[PDB]
Amino acid sequence: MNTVPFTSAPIEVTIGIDQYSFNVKENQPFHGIKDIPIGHVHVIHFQHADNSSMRYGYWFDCRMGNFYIQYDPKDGLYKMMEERDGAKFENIVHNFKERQMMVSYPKIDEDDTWYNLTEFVQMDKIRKIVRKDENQFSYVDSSMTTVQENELSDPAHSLNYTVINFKSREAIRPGHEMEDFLDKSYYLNTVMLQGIFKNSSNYFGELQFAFLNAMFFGNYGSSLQWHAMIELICSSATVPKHMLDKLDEILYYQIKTLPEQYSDILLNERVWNICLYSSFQKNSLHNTEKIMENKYPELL
Amino acid sequence: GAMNSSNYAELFNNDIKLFVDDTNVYRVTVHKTFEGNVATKAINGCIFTLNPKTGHLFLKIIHTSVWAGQKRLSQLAKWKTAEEVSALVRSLPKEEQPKQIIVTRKAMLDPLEVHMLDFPNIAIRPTELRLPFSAAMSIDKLSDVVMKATEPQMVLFNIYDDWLDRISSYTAFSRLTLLLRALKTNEESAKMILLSDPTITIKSYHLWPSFTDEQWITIESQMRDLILTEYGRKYNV
Ligand SMILES: Cc1cn[nH]c(=O)c1
Repeated sequence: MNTVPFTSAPIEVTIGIDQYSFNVKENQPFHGIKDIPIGHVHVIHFQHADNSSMRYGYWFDCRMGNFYIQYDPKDGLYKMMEERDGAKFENIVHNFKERQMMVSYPKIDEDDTWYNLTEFVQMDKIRKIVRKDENQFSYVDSSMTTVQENELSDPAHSLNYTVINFKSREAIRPGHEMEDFLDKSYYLNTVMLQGIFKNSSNYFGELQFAFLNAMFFGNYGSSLQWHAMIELICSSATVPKHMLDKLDEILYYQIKTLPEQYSDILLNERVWNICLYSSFQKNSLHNTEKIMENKYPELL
Repeated sequence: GAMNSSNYAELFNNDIKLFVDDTNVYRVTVHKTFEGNVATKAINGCIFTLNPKTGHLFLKIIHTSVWAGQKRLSQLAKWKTAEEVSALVRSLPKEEQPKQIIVTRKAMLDPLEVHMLDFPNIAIRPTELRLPFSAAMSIDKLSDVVMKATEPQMVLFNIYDDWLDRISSYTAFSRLTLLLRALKTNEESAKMILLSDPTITIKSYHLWPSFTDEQWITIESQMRDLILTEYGRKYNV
């Protein structure tokens, strides 16, 4: 069980860790989060009390280094940093653990939610979508744009998701215009899976990462990407059986975790109605269709 | 974006553009089978591709053999239309290729866009105008060439005959759409009007009769009266 210690909490802030969150008051003696489950990526995120503008946070994996948060009063945000002195980090964390200044990652033993939302998410892939190679952790916020959004404007601050465009030469073989537009199997299986992602696990990892950035930061371009990656599978007539069964599980837990009140801005009516009721895969997403119909019947 | 009454004069500027109408591509007659079910039999169709500035009509005849063994023909018809329009564009010299293509029906937007991916600088536009190009098959010489075709074929026409020698494109297009609207709302009456005087003939190399300026004013008035009348005969006014 690893730890993200905090130097201090000089400004009032709502702190998120994965799907949990807690409020910290201005200058409250808060010094971090302990008992973080090893083996998954995690995200630690922030929403300032005085400016709900800009949710932001850091994707990290405690196996990759010792990370701590310190507020920067010049740039005005909580920054993640890596401690290279491992003896200093141990002594600092222990000091804080003994003074009971840390909150405990509040995981219920039976609860597989985070695993199910991050099953295929790897830090190495995150760091290729979020390019800042001098750090082992990745910053994301509400306002960062995707490479595809910027094509339709700071390149260093972009989310480099795989570009998916159903009306592009990449998606449409010359001489197969109708076939490839109406059945995207070529584009899914040959161009994207075999060509770009190499395997379905990397595809699903990017899909899950895009969903989490949409949910935790309201990042609009991430939501676009999540929906595009779902629609490309649902609009393919030929999808491996194991991918369809896994997608149903992936989506079920995404829909299950979504705040009931954010479904008006996080879910795209056209995509979901097409996927569940018209597409080739309308009959292959039984768990997702059942939770969607019981939780969000208005959208449909 | 879309083409409407506000940007109407754009049709007659010097940017090459084409209207595409697919309403006569897939044509059928519905009939009963011996067992009392219903079946369709296809007849030859056509793509109606028109330069509104010059009158040049690119009439691509769609022979019934193109449907043989195919499913979802009304869907296929839109993609076949887009395949043929794209082939036409590719066949034209660069300086003759359109800058814009306006489809009369919005369901042609995605098929045409996809077939024209290679031409990113040709704009594919819909229109809010209700154009009467479905009535193209009420023009006897166009109907004749479509029904006689025994194989796929392209035939080239000028739908304005020689009108541009005397009138502008704007006026020629207005005349064409009045004639077609009339033929569409009451084909019998429209054709009665156009031929009633036997001294006025259709030249072998023309589609419409050889009316003088004054006789075209009379004809155009009679077509308006017809359209208004049908509008009353319809709604009772
Ligand atoms: C909280 C913390 C941890 N490690 N090194 C630091 O300087 C500060």
